[PDB]
Amino acid sequence: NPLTHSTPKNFGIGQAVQPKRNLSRYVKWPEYVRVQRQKKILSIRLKVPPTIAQFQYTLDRNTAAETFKLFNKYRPETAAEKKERLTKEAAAVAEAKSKQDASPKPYAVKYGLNHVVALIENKKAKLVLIANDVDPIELVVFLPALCKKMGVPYAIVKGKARLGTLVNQKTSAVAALTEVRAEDEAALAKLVSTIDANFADKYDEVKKHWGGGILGNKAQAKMDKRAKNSDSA
Amino acid sequence: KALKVRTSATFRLPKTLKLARAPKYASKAVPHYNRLDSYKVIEQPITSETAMKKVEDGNILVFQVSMKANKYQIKKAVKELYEVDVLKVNTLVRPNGTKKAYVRLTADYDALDIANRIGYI
Amino acid sequence: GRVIRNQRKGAGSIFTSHTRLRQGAAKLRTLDYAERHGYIRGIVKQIVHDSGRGAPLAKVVFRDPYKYRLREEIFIANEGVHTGQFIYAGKKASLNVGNVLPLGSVPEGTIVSNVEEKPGDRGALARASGNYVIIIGHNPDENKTRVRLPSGAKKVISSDARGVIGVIAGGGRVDKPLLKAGRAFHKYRLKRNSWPKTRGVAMNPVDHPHGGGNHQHIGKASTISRGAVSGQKAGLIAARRTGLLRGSQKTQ
Amino acid sequence: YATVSKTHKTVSRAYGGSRCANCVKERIIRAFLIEEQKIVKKVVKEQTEAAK
RNA sequence: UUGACAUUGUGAAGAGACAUAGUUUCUUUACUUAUUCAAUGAAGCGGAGCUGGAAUUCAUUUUCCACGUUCUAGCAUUCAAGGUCCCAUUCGGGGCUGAUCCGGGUU
RNA sequence: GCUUGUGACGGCCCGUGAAAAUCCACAGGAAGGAAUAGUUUUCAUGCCAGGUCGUACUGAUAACCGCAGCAGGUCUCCAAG
RNA sequence: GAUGGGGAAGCUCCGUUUCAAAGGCCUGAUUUUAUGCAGGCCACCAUCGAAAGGGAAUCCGGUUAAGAUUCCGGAACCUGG
Repeated sequence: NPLTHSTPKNFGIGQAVQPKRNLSRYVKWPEYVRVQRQKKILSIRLKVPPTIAQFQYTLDRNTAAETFKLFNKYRPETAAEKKERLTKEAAAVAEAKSKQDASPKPYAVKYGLNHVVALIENKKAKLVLIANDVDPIELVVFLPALCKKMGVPYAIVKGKARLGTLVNQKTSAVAALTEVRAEDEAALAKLVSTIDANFADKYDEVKKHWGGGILGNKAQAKMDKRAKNSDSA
Repeated sequence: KALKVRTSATFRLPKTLKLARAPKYASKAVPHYNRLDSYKVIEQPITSETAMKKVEDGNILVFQVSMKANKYQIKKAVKELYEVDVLKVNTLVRPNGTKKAYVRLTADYDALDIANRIGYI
Repeated sequence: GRVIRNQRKGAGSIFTSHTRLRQGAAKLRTLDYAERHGYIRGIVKQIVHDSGRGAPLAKVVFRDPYKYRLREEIFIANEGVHTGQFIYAGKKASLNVGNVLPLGSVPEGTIVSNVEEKPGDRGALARASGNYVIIIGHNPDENKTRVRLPSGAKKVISSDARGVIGVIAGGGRVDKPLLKAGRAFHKYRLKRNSWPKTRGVAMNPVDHPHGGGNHQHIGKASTISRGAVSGQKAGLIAARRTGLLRGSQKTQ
Repeated sequence: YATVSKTHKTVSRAYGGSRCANCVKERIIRAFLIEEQKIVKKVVKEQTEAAK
C-alpha cells in the first residue's frame, strides 16, 4: 500500500520476456539417459512373448515383506561370525575332540544361480526367490519352468540388489531355502501358499498371455477419442 | 519423493571434485641444480678495441652472455658478480651464436675502474 | 580420354560459390511458439544488397521471447517493404505485404515468397527476383494447401507451412541486355567460375563427346539418355522433345 | 578513447555519445504519446467490454 | 536401373487351402517401435479444466469455437512488483501466489 | 604549376566494392557511500616496470634465378630546371 | 586443421561445433586457513593461416673504419603494477 504498486505482467506472445519455468519436460539429457529410457519404451511397445512377461508380474509389498522377514532370519555367516566359529573349533576339536561336529547344523538362505538351479533339480529347495531385474534375462527365465516342472514353489521377487542384502552380496539373481528351523516351520506354508496363488498355479494361464504392445499417451490419446467420435454420432 | 526443477534445457557436465596428485613415489630423485646461475649467465668479457673504447667513454660493460638468458638475468648477474648497480642492459646476437651484452653502469659507478678490477686492460 | 568439364565441377574446387561478400543465408524465423499460436512483430531496419543475388535482402529485427535481447533475421525483401515497416509473423497475423502466414491462413489467390516445402525449414520456394507462389486452394481436412510455383508446377504442401506476402523485389532484372562480355564477366565474378564457356564441339575427343572432327559438328544425336553415366551426359539430357517451340506454351 | 577524459566522449544530455539529440527527441515524443495512447485504447475497449 | 531374399514388426477390409470353422499367403489402409528426413542455447507439446459465449436448448447441456499484444522507426533484463505465509526480527532471506491441473514422447 | 594528402559532391553497376582481435560510449539501476566527517583515482601530480627474436650489406648489364661477374628474368616508395 | 564421432584390412579418410555429460568469471563465502563453494551471468568451443590486411606507444640533434627512429644528448608518449 505505501509507496508500492501492483503492476502485474503480460507474458502473452509479443511482449514481456518469458518468466523462468520448469522446462524439465524438455531438457536435452545425455545419451546415456535417452538410451536407458527408450529401451524401456521399446521394451513394451512390442508385443512381448509370454515366456517373458510371466516376469513383470512381481510380488506385492505385503507378502514380500514377510518373505523378506522369514529370509532375513536365515542370513549366511558374516566374515566375523565364521572367524568366531573358526576359533570355536580351532580351540575345541583339537583338544575337546569332537568329530567336526563341535558345531551345530547351519540354517541359511541358499544363493548363487548355479547353486540354486541344481537344488531345484534335486528336489531339495522349498522356496525360490527369482529376481525380476536380471539384465541378461536369459539367466533366470528358465527357473519359472524348472520349478513348475520340479514341483517347487517359486516367487518372482522385486529386487535383485535387495535379494543381495539378505545374503551379504551387492546383488543376487536368486534367493532360496532348503532348511527352516522348527520354529519358522509352520510359518513357511503361509508364505508358500500365498505365493503359489500368484505364481506356481497361475503359470499355465500366464504362459499364453503375450505381454506388452502398450502405446504411449500421445498416440494413445489419439486412439482413445477416435473410437469415441466416429461411433457415437 | 520429488524430482528436480530445471530452469534450463541444457544438461551441462556435473561439476565434480578435482582431486590433486599424491605421488606414491618421486618425480625425479634429486631436483636439478640451478641451470643458470650467474657464473653461467655471463661467460667471458668482450675486449675489442671498440669494446674498450665503449668502456672508456661509455661506462659500459660488454660481456659474452649465455644465449639462454635474458635482460633480467644479465642485470642480476652483472650486479651480484661485479658489485654494481645497472642503468640498462642492451643485448644482441652476434654472427657466431653468442650473446653480446651492452651493459651500462649507473652514474655512480665507473666501468673503467671496474675493468682493471676484474682484470682486462 | 580426358575427364570432361561438367565432371570436374562436382569435385568442387575452383568451381565453388564466391561467398565472401554475401550478407548471410536469408531465411524466415525459426518456427516457434510465437509464430505457432499467434503472431510476433519486427522492424525492417534495413534492406540491403546481397552480392551474387539480384534481389535485395531485408534485415528484420525481433525481440527474443525468452531472453532480454534482440534477434536479427535476414529476409528476402518482398516488393514494397520499406525501412521502419512493422512485420508480423505467425498464424493469427494481418494479410499485408511482408507478413509471414502459415499457408493455411490465406484465402485462394494470395501471393507469397520464401514459402516453405515442409513446414519449419525457414523457406525454400520462389526466393528469386520477381518470383512468387500463388495459392490455388486448400484442403482443410488433411491440412494441405496447393500452389502454382514459378515454373507453373502444381504442388501441394502443409497448410502449417509458412510464406511471406507479396512478390520479390528487383523484378524484370533479366530484361536489360548484358550488352557486353564484361557485364557477364562481372556478373559471374560474384557467382561462380562458370564463365566463359567453351563449346565442346570446339575441343578434342579427349576433352568431349562433341570433341573432334575435321568439320566442327556434334557427330551424333545430342539427346542423351537419362541412364547415361558421367562422362556421357552432354547436350540435351533426357529431352522429351527438341527444336524451336512453335506455339503458345504455358501449362495445361 | 581510453587515453582520454570522459568529456571527450559525451554530450551532457541523456544518450550522450550514443544518439544525436534530434533522435532523442523522437525517442521522447514517441515514448510519451504512445504510452499515452496506450491508455486511450484501454479505456476505449473497457467500454466495449462493459457494453456490447 | 529393375526383381528376389535379409534388415521386417503391428492391426482391419477383401481374396488364397485341408475343400463354408483359423494356423498360414497377399491386393486396398491403418499402427509406431526399427529405419529415413528436418529444426531448436531439445521453450511452452498432448490430455483435462477455468472463464467467455456464438450455439438450439427437445432435460440440462447433447456441443463447436475463442480463451493478454496491429495508426507511430520509442522503452520492455536483476528467480518480478502486487498478494500472503514463515525466521523469532537487520541490514537481509525464502516458500506459495502472481503464471490451472495431469502424462516426463524436445517438436 | 608538379607531386601528394584531405574534403564536400558527382558518374557508374544483373559489379553496389572483407573479416576478426581491440577500444570507447549509452540504456540499465545490482549496489556502495557524509557532518563532524564520508566520496572520489575516466582531473592533476607522483613511483616502479616494459621479456624473446630480427636489426650489417646486396637488391642487380658482379651480391637473387638463369652451370658464370651471362645484353634475359625478378614486387615497390622519394623524383630539380 | 586436432577433438566427440562415423568411414576404412590398414597407411588413414570424412567431418570442425559437427547426432558430445565439451567449460570459467566475478568475488563472496574466511576471521579453525587458505581455498572449499554460496549466489549469479555466460554456452561464447580447439587450434594454425598475412614481416603489403587489422594494429597501444618516439621524435629532433650528434656520433661509427663499418650500427642506429635501436648508441649518446635533449625532449615525449604507451601499456601493465
